[PDB]
Amino acid sequence: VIGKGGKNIK
Amino acid sequence: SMNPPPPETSNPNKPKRQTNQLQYLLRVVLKTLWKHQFAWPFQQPVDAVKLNLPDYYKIIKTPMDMGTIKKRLENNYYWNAQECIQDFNTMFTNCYIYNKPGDDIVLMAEALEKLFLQKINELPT
Ligand code: NA
Repeated sequence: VIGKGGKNIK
Repeated sequence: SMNPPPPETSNPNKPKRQTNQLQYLLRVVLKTLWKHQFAWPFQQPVDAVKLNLPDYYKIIKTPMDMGTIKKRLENNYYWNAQECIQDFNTMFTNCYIYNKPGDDIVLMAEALEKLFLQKINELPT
């Protein structure tokens, strides 16, 4: 899938 | 567009029935998850347009999010706790069946689900 990417959770 | 209308949040012809369990689900369970630093991706329906996700609603047939659950609780949509718990479970399931294991959103859902289960274990009688 395309995916939602980074969410800056470290 | 890629996005459907959001789920319904009012239950037609349903009598109002307040319970300690439903109060707990809104004021303890939903509120605790809502304030968490990882809640934001789950506070509204997945916006496949604004996120450029043409595949999301191809894969997810039963959309659910905490904004919808919140409004359902506020509108007394659920007859009992199990119906509300089922919607939380659907929200987490959708995340885990769409997104690749290990992705940040999956780790965020995992964290929220742990808190969810901890709170549900203390549902009032
Ligand atoms: Na989800």
